[PDB]
Amino acid sequence: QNFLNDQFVIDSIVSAINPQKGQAMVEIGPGLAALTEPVGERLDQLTVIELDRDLAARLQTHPFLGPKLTIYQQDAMTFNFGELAEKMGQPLRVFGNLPYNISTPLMFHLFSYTDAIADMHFMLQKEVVNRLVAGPNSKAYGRLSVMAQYYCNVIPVLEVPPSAFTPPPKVDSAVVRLVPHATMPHPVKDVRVLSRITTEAFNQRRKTIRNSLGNLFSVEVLTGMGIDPAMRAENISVAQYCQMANYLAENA
Amino acid sequence: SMQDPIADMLTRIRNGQAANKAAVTMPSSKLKVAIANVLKEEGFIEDFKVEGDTKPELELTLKYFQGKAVVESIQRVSRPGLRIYKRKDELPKVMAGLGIAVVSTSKGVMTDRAARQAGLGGEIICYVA
Amino acid sequence: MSTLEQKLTEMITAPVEALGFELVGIEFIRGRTSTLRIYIDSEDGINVDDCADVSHQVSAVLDVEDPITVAYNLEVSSPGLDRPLFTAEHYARFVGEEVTLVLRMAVQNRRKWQGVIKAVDGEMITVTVEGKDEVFALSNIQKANLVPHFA
Amino acid sequence: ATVNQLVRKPRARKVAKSNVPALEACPQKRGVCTRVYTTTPKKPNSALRKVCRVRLTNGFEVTSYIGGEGHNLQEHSVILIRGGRVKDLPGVRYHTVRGALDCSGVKDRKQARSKYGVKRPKA
RNA sequence: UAGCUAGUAGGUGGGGUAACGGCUCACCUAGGCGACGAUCCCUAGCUGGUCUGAGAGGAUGACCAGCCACACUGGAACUGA
RNA sequence: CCCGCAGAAGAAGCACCGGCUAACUCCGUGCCAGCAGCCGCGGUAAUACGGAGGGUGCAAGCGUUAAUCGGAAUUACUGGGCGUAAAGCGCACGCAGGCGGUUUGUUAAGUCAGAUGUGAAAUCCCCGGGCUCAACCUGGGAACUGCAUCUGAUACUGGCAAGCUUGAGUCUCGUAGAGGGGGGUAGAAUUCCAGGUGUAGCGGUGAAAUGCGUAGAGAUCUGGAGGAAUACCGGUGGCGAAGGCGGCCCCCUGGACGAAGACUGACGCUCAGGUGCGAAAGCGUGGGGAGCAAACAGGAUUAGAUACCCUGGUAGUCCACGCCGUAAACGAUGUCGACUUGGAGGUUGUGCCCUUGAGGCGUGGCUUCCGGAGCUAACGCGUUAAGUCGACCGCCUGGGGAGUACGGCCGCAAGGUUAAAACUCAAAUGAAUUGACGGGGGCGCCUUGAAACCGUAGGGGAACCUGCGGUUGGAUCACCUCCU
Ligand SMILES: [Mg+2]
Ligand SMILES: [Mg+2]
Ligand SMILES: [Mg+2]
Ligand SMILES: [Mg+2]
Ligand SMILES: [Mg+2]
Ligand SMILES: [Mg+2]
Ligand SMILES: [Mg+2]
Ligand SMILES: [Mg+2]
Ligand SMILES: [Mg+2]
Ligand SMILES: [Mg+2]
Ligand SMILES: [Mg+2]
Ligand SMILES: [Mg+2]
Repeated sequence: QNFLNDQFVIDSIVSAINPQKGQAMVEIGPGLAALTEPVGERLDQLTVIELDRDLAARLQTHPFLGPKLTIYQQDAMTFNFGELAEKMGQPLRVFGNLPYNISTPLMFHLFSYTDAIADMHFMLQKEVVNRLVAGPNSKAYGRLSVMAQYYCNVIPVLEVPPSAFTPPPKVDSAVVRLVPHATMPHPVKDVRVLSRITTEAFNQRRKTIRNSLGNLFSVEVLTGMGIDPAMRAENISVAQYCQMANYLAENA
Repeated sequence: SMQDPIADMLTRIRNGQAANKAAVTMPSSKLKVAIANVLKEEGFIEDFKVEGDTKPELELTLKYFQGKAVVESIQRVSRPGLRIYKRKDELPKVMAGLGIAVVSTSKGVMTDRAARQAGLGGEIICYVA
Repeated sequence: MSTLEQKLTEMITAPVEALGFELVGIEFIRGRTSTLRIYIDSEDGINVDDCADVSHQVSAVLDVEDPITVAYNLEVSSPGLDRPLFTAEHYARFVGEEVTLVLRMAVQNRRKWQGVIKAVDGEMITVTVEGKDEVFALSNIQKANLVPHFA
Repeated sequence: ATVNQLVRKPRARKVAKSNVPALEACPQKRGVCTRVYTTTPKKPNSALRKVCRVRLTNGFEVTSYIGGEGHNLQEHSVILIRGGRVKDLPGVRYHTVRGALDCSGVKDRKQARSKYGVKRPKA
């Protein structure tokens, strides 16, 4: 597990977040006081979840912070952010740092709240961030990056050396921000069709899509959509993936 | 495959000398006989002989002086990969003249000591001491 | 990039103003070393010697109460013949003058720029970018430099 | 390996750069101090180093070391530079010349003074 | 930097030069060149020499002597040995 | 140029002084900062900073920078390397190219000898001369390694001609073998189906859970299905170029080794380009799918767990036909040929002796482990060299950046392939020695219960996790001074 150590990049992250009132801000994983303090400072009042009840006591008893935040002590994947968006008057800014096994769940739970979230701002490991922003025709591309880029516009904020962290890992990591689309540029009939199309395709990414999505559609459907079935799964943009999803859903 | 019948006899001389053998033997050839003769003529061996019609064999009787081999160095400069020729004056000195080089001249094979005073350059076979 | 930028500014201000010099810029870089770069000017002049003085002072007066010291070293500098600049008042001294800018906003109609300062707003730099004109917030920029014409 | 290989391809003796290339083999070069600054080398290292960004007549701009005591030297001022490596510093391969065209001699110094650009005391 | 080339390669005949010659022009043949590096691109005037080196080598061609090319830039041509 | 006149009178500096490197001590200084080519110098003395005295060197100069050669053999013609330091193509065949046994004649291209013409002068070098000397100038010689031509010489090489049998290779007879290709077939085994008997459990783990069973599971009997693999022999064992090859029989088919002759007559070796073979993974097209199993899914575990555990499970794994073209494809060891102490085995021919049957003398081939000489940085290698050598090919030239960019080529795609540089560092590295080891382990003493990678494909909080198959290179880390 990790949390940051050096004021230069702490200050860079909290300043790049631009946390002020007129925003429905909520931290998750406040962790070490050093990086939760500047955001709880700049916001006149701030909401937070900590997963740990002991750290939640450490910070809630801290007079810089307990008087200056409202604090919650539970697994955030239980947490009803759609009601917190109502209680905070406008859709949320959700942000912070974590041990990040939970990362994959965080994204899906955030996406379960794409209406209730205004934006997300989080640190993550280099490979998963570069995947999350990957262009369709790259080895870094794939199913989770597809779903992420489907739900939101995604934007690297800044990148951080491993010696910057309190227990310094071996692994460089970056803060990234993302934005649930105000209207989906890719309208879809359902997301489960996307999720299964993408998993089938990426479970078979070395073979032709005739030997991946063509295990379900015909070649004449695919070419009828304007898609060459002789491509590989990692040639395919989210645009034609959502077109396939709509085709599956509407022809079923 | 075999591509230097002369380096073969010289390496047989070396290896036989190092193995303390009283004599060593080779498939004979006219040039080897002439070589064996000039190095007997400079005393580097006890004797040489040839035995048998049709296939021939040339035997070299290796010389040991008190406790040791007489030849201590023998090496061939005209690689079949690149031949070597020298003018009458350019005939080199082996061990500053203590040793011998073997020269095939257009008047036959001989020592460099013979060849320089004979005024003939030629092809150079090898050095010995 | 800096730690506690206001605290740092005041701790630096004490020897700067004791020397009667003026601050201009504070910036830190993180890399093979991690290091702090101070721009000071005084319009009578800054010599190498004036940098030497204030640097030996901050090398004591900051260090003894450092909020952080990771890989640390620092330098103090005159702001160059192409000068880094940081505030509304700076750009306001230099209205009509050619500039380059790089931004915390990072979007097409590219937020990396060459410009001539058109006018200053309380929140923004207005600038003749690309021979067009446009305006960028003091908060949506992050670094800028002036008279890049001088190599 | 074989002589036949050596005639098929001769010995490739390597080239090497000038390690001080912005001179173009001029014994010295002139420039202007595009900025000037002073640095501590390290967290415990107290020995301040005095350094300049300087643009040469040839349009190169490079770091150069300021040896010895202070000067007038300030950004519109002009400098003669020559080869010389500050071993402890990264890539600093150019020394400024004491007693050059905009550069004072070390007035105090009584030793090695032809390095430091300063004339015999007037006794 | 792998292929290159149509007066290109060769021939006959006409024209042309002080002189041989696609030098050039008509026809005629389909050649000619190149991985023993042509073609293409970069860089350079050349040499006796010079410096270094134990030597082999390496570097280099300022001065002096020989050869070459150029004369505001790009085109021609007059005259004359 | 000589001569007269007066007077030491008019005329010395610049580096450096810890070591390399000739030359040292006082003083301050505080790591203030200076010092610097490098190694490095310093707080309380510093022979290294600054100052002083003292010293050393060079001198009308002395230092600094730049630049070329040197040193540097550090591109290794002379004069280097490639098991592990960088380096032997994954393997093979083969064109061009290089190289080539042996005898005789012939030729005379190379080669050798001699001559002749030429090789500008100057410069260089030698021997002289001349400026008072020197620099400088200059006489004469030598030198100008060469080129051309003529003349001989004939060993060697090359050409030509003729042969030769030792290299190469054909034949006859045997021999051993998971060599390959094609086609049948068997006994185990798992799963599955169909019953039959039967009944509350089964299953799984550390324990659980998910899972399965009262629609009868599980178990056990019978009968059937289907796909895959060959228990044991089996080995420090054979075959194969390498990759690799293992139930059995047939069919086609490659190579090898021994035997004893016979035959051809140097037909040879190596090999840039070229061509082809080439594990595992993955791809292409169409089948198959038992068992296993990336991905995935679900249950657990853990601070978290993405792992490790379990219940599932797709691709894949199989087949035919295309492709890819890489592997620690490694003996990390290019191919071919000759030579050079021994010793104990293994395996497979063969000869002679067998008193037979065992034996015992030999004698090929292949192969394993020791080890002499020699070699090697050392480790080690060692007649199957890493010894001694001959011919040719491939490859390396500090560490990173980087087998990465870019371009070309190639590939269906993955990617492959060829392949930089800027930039950056004073190392990077191999072997081996001594302490730690340490966790010990045995009995204060001797001394160890203490995975890395390769290729490739996919997941992806990590470094990482997973699948396939290959390799073994199966781990540590390192502080207070010195002269004869
Ligand atoms: Mg004509
Ligand atoms: Mg030398
Ligand atoms: Mg000394
Ligand atoms: Mg070497
Ligand atoms: Mg190596
Ligand atoms: Mg090999
Ligand atoms: Mg011959
Ligand atoms: Mg002959
Ligand atoms: Mg397939
Ligand atoms: Mg396979
Ligand atoms: Mg590549
Ligand atoms: Mg293998």
